[PDB]
Amino acid sequence: QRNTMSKKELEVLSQKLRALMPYADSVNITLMDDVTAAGQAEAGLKQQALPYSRRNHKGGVTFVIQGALDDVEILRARQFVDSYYRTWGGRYVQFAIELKDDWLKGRSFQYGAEGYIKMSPGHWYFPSPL
Amino acid sequence: EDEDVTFNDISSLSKHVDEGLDGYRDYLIKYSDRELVQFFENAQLKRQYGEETETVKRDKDEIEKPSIFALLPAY
Repeated sequence: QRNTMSKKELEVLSQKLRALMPYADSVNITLMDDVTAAGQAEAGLKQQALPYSRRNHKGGVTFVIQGALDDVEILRARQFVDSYYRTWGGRYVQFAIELKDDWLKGRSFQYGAEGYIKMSPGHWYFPSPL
Repeated sequence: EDEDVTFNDISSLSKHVDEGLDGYRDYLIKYSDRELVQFFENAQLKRQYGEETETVKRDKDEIEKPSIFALLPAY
């Protein structure tokens, strides 16, 4: 999708790569589908039962895996990620893995459009829409 | 003793009597230890309104005319 090149241009590109790699006899250019890439990523996370969120941009997809994770989850995650990366590279899909504690450190709050935090009984904080 | 007309009705009389004692509350407060005054005040709030009522920790304080029964043993 993202490349609009003519066959002649592709041939020229091929020849220049061949000039950069003096040990290679020829370079074969193959066109792949982005939807396929993104799909295999998301299906792999579901196949591993990991919790995640997905975000889409003009030119990339970010899967954010964050929170309190078990040792088993961390192991499975790092194994899968290392496998996928070796196949597609880090140029289109990114994985962000972050350990988080409790979101608000264990204190009561209202999460509406007018949410707020109870610092202590008798103490309101109103920092931001939660 | 002051003979000038000053009160008319129950709320004005109770305020007139209360106002007459501030000359002595100011004395007790001026020599009592702030920490003890705070202890005896909090421990009365937790009797009346229940111990779950927020412990005040008035660490920077204007102690809001504390009750004399709480103020006297601190002195």
